[PDB]
Amino acid sequence: TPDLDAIVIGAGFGGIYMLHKLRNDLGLSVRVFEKGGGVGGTWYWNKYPGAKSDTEGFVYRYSFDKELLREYDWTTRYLDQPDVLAYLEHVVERYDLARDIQLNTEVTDAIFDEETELWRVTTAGGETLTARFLVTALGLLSRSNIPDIPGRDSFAGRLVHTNAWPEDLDITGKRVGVIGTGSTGTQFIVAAAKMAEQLTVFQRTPQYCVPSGNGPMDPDEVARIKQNFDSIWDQVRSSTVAFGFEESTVEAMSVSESERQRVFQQAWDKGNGFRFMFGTFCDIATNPEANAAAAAFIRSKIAEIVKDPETARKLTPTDLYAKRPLCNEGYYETYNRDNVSLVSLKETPIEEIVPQGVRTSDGVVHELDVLVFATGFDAVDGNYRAMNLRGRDGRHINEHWTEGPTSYLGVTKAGFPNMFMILGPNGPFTNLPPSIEAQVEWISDLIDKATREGLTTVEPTADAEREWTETCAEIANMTLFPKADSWIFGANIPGKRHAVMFYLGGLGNYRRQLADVADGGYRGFQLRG
Ligand SMILES: Cc1cc2nc3c(=O)[nH]c(=O)nc-3n(C[C@H](O)[C@H](O)[C@H](O)COP(=O)(O)OP(=O)(O)OC[C@H]3O[C@@H](n4cnc5c(N)ncnc54)[C@H](O)[C@@H]3O)c2cc1C
Ligand SMILES: Nc1ncnc2c1ncn2[C@@H]1O[C@H](COP(=O)(O)OP(=O)(O)OC[C@H]2OC[C@H](O)[C@@H]2O)[C@@H](O)[C@H]1OP(=O)(O)O
Repeated sequence: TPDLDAIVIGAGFGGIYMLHKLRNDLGLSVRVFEKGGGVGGTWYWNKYPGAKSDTEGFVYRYSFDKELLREYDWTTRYLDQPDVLAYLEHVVERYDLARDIQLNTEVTDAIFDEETELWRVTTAGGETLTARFLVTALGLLSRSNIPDIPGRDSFAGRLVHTNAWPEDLDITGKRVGVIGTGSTGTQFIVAAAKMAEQLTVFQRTPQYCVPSGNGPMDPDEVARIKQNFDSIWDQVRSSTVAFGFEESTVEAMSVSESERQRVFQQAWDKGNGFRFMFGTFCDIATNPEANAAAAAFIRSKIAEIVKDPETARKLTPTDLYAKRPLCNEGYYETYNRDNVSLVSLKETPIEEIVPQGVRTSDGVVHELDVLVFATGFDAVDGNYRAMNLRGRDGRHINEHWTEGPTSYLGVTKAGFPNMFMILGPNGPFTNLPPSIEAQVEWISDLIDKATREGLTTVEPTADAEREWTETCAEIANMTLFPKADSWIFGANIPGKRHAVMFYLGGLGNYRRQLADVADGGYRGFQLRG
């Protein structure tokens, strides 16, 4: 007999909903462990100025509770961090979840016992307990990556990663530097430039940013959207990227040059990064000719916006438009401010961090009070590999992942019976809340089957998992995404394996795969009583 039916790790969107399903809906005994001092995941940790959703707020929320969709108000087109956090706190209150979420608790070990067919979890505080089922909602974008830049530990001021931003830090009137220009670093830059006495941006790789279109919502428009949420969510769950817009079915090069310009400009004016990539034409990320056209449009905007042509040049990417789409309010415009400087680390790399700042290879010591690492995450697999997570035969998860992280269907793992993953390796690449929902709901159904039928283990086969790897690789190779150097394929961290880590088929196809597996008697699973 285990201590609990189930243990959930993580109290982000994922673990919150998992706890609700397993405790409230199924009536199991459940505990969540979260290493943070508060619930919210991303939206707890990322307290930096400018932190916000790039999913439009209307669909950056749960959908499973229709009354909550009716009731809950948003007032800005995108949601700032404190607003997403307050939403998640409200959900935890609504479903009486806080009583079974244990904060400040890092799980350091999770070990399957093949004799009792139970999981044993160990906390950093030195406690252990057992459960029948283990759900890891560890986050795809949660394990901070802080590069080992020479001299980093000598810096005498406030040195922080964005995912560890301290609530008390006020950068107003300070000399601030930021390393990194992905989604985090760019939205930070926009906010920080308005506060800092001087902002220095250390940019290794410029990205193709488009407008977000953010601003206030008309409350009459929020009421209309609420009235139409059924249809809105149907469209979301059937789409590829789940961002709440209709995805184009038109090949970019099938129209005239003027029509292509007009479509790109309409999207630019409407805002949203995924809208630019997938709402314009159907083949931006698959057809190099189409991709070139999209990239050219954005470069031409950069050239129009940025007044200093050297600064414009340094901001202008020349690689494939196939990193995760970025958007912001007034990003390129920020570089027209007198108090913002841009350092191209291609041209003048960092030589050394020093007590007073950062020294680049031109010998210039950039003096800083605050140095901000917007350097991203050990994405997807980082918190799995960090854990002492062992399955059958006492084998660590790392022994299974020597050519990249793997799963069956994004949510289970061969050799790890009764372990379910929320946004594990090789799952969907979308607006994440509705993918989380698909996964939580699927996992809930399988766990309930186990309960009703008296199953002691559920596990995927090694063949099924290999087949899923091949499926993901095949889909990924039909796209330009593998040729974009970013965190999505592991390439961002030195020594990390370059490998497919997402199913790139989209949410609608992903939901069908899950459904087809379940309706076919859990094709690929060994179910034992
Ligand atoms: C700044 C930022 C903005 C983003 N904006 C968007 C957006 O607009 N749209 C979108 O679709 N996605 C966005 N994302 C991705 C975002 O993480 C997801 O949308 C969603 O918040 C993921 O929820 P989750 O529960 O899967 O993971 P997370 O919110 O990452 O939560 C996982 C939690 O697990 C905890 N944890 C991990 N390991 C352990 C352990 N061993 N023991 C105990 N606790 C542990 C972590 O502390 C963390 O709190 C963004 C990410 C960032 C960083
Ligand atoms: N050693 C070193 N030196 C200099 N610069 C470095 C270094 N390591 C990383 N970086 C840069 O930091 C940035 C990290 O971006 P990203 O991984 O997208 O992380 P984000 O947090 O912005 O976004 C991740 C996701 O969170 C939410 C949403 O899905 C986002 O995509 C990027 O500009 C990197 O440049 P590089 O040269 O490109 O590697």
